[PDB]
Amino acid sequence: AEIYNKDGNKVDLYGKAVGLHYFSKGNGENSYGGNGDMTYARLGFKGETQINSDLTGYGQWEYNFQGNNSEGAAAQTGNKTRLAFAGLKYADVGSFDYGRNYGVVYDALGYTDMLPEFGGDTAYSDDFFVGRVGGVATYRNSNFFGLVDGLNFAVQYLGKNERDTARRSNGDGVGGSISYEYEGFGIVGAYGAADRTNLQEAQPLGNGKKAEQWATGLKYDANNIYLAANYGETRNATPITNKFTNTSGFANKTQDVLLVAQYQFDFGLRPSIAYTKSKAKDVEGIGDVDLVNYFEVGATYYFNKNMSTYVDYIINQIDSDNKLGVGSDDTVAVGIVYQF
Amino acid sequence: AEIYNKDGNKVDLYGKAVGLHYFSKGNGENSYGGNGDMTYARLGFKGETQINSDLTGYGQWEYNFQGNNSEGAAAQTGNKTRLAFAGLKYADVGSFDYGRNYGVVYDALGYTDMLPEFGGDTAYSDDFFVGRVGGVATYRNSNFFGLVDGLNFAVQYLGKNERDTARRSNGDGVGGSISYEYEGFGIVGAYGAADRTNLQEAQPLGNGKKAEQWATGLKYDANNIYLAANYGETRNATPITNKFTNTSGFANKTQDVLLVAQYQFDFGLRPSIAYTKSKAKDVEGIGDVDLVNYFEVGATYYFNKNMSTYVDYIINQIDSDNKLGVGSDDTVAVGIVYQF
Amino acid sequence: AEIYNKDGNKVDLYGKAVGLHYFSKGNGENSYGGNGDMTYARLGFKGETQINSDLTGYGQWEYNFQGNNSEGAAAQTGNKTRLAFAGLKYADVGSFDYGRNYGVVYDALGYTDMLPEFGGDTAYSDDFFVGRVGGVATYRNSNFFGLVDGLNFAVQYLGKNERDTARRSNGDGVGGSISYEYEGFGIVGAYGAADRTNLQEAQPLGNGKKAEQWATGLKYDANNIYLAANYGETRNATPITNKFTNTSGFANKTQDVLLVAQYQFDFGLRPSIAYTKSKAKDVEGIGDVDLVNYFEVGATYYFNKNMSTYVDYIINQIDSDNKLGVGSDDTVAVGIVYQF
Repeated sequence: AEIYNKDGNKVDLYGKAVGLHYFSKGNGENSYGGNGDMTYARLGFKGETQINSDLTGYGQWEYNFQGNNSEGAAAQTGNKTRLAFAGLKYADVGSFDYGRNYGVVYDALGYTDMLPEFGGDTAYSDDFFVGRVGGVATYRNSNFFGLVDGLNFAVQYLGKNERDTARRSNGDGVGGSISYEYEGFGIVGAYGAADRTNLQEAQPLGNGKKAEQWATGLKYDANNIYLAANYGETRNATPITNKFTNTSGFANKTQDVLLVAQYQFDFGLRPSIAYTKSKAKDVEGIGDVDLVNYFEVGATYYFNKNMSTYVDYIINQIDSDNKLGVGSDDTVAVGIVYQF
Repeated sequence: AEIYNKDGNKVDLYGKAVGLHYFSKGNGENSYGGNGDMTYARLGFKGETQINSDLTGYGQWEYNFQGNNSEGAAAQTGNKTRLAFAGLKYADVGSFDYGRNYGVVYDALGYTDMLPEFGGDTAYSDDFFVGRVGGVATYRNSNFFGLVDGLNFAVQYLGKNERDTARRSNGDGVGGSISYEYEGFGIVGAYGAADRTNLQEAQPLGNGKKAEQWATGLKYDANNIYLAANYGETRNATPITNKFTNTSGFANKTQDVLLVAQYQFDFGLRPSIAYTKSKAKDVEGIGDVDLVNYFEVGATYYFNKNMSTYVDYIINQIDSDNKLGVGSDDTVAVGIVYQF
Repeated sequence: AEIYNKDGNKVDLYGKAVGLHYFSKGNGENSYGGNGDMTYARLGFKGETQINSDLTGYGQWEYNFQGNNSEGAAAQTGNKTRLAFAGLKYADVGSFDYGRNYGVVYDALGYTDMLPEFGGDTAYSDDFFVGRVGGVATYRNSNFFGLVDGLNFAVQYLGKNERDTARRSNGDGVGGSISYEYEGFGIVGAYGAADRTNLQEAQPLGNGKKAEQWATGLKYDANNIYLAANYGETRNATPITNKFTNTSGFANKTQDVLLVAQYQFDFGLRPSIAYTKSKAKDVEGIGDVDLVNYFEVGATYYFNKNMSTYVDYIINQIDSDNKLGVGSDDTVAVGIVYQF
């Protein structure tokens, strides 16, 4: 909600209180989504000042407050900053911004990252360029310097983040994305590569000195319809865990596919059919094993811009003997959303 | 403070900076309230959109930021989300909401939960239905479908929350409250029962498979006067610790009583006299022992809606040989409040 | 940004998204500032209600959200409340406020605490009176009861805070500051002393029962120029660590000096030259050793009140054999700031 707009500066204060519960069977970790209460809230600000007609500055911070902890010592679990960055936008030369933000390959992966609750499975956090990272400098240009409507690109520089954990670290890397949109059609390509930190290299799973990820995207988004497809591959980047052994590291390679079809009824309903498969190849010891494999069916009802409800059902195709331990049970999720 | 109100949506952004200090003697844990600096702040949002004349959506999130930690590693201590839920309200059919919220038995207990700083001792957090819980679905109806002015009720479904700690877990349970108000008189009844988790059952104190709590309330709240009385009992639900032994668990039974009398002078002052006793019966090993027992005297001066000050004095009646280790010293608390 | 102003109450909701990166060499801890991504955000509220023409109430809370953590388990690192207090201001009698706030000696030290990114090195957090503390009651008077324009003073009472850590605890202490300003000239004196807690006394470095700190300040701040000098000394208060041995405690004495010169071009640029030295004397085992010693050069460009950029360069004078392990490398820091 735009709570401030004066003298060139305009501030948007935003957030949401999401009452959400997941249903599975088990103890719920042969399931996809797990099980039980998963309520949470979000708070953020989006600022934008007009330094002059050509020049704009902006900043953004967004936090996540879990809503299913007790008020004891574990109160904070799951709490974190998703985004925190500032930057400048100059006439048609481009925008530049620095901070904790979405990696460039997410430029592609975001196409199919639209289910009511699940989806976007290959867009992991703190994972080189596919999801939200820390320390990235991102240059983005639109319509090629104002000369070609609809043709955009970006380059992104990723700084080393030697973290406690091999799962959330990264060496320096570079990535870029090119994308073209026209009359409801959108096509994208993204690619980044990086150095892996020493601790990454010590993990029993995956061998290599460099982290690569790329992804392609195609989409039709007009006339209330939304059809979208992503296809991408990664070398030494996706984190995997062998639950039997408890070993962990990165998949040597992954081939990933995501398809999404949605329709927006004018009375509020948005049915969604989606399909996702991601499989790791040449896993030291295991061979070819699926990480993610499912059909998804779901609906969002929008009462208005502020209120909505949804159900998201994962028909999990992962099978039961999965040699990494990936759980095979469906999960259903029901949520009620207030946002401003 | 209502910072946003446009197009059917209205947002209230609220909070308080409470400078507060408690005085006891000791080392301050033969005391009631403990001792020293206890400053804190609160931040929350309350949203409400009008989907149409009969239908309303709403959400709420409220957080607690301790103000007496250092800026080292213990900085976060005491930090948590009190509330986080969203829901819908439909004409006279009722409201429904899901999330982290007040349990139904608090519907009664809130009557006497009005001291300047202390009080509400039996309304514990994460304790089945008496204080704020996680995972509750709550249906509330007012004036019996619009047919009986002043007669209200609610049912509440509580989902299992298998937490790390027996103190903050719960199995599934159900509760309800009925209440009638008329010309300043208010009467209430509340009751919930639940399954106890396995870990609850492993604790050395208390034996049983089910958690019950009920409470009754009576109140006169008109003409600047506030008189209120609560009486309730609980079976296997109230958490107790044996400080000598260090054992812990739930009281087999408790009988609880709370009385409150306050008066609101028109120039700002609100004297408060209150009395509270809560006693656990049949404690494995101990027998009948008081948990809470005191007189309270105190005053709030309201400079206006935004500013106020208060003193709260607990004349602790707990005696010195208390066989559970419950501390017996008075505590005095002085606070200065800014809220918006 | 003033988001609320009605009926005597006015609320300011404020914050900043700071994209910031430090450059050093090493592994970056022979450096001054360390090295890598150091992005963060800040959020706070400042409230003020008018109880009547003479009487005002106010409160403030400000938090710090790190922006360089991953979204794993270390997500919260560096997160804390800087300020949290409430108070009253009465006509010319004075203001009084209680809570987590700046200690009185910071009244002086703030003169030179103006570099773009570094500086204010002797203003430590949770360190008796020089930086932000918890539990202080502060009385401040301006223009001596309205009788002497420009002559101000304050007294401050500091309560014992027995914390886990000797570094962040304190016994009770008292401090005051007197200060005079006139036509761009400002002069200040501040002094506080305190008892040290038992755990403080157990540390291998520093011997004594009392913590003292004082500081003096001189400043010219008019006509776009800013020249400022601080000189202060402390007995048993400044925390020091012997990195070779890993011992830790407080410097027996320190003599501290800080000088700052800045100029504000009307087109936005603010060059800064600064110099800082702080040295501990009579260190059990070491003798006289510098803690802080450097030249600093830097610039801030202000696009407007909301946006700005800066570079801050520390020409570290600490030498390489420093007998406490204090690192000797320069650090450069580049930041981009959005604030509202």
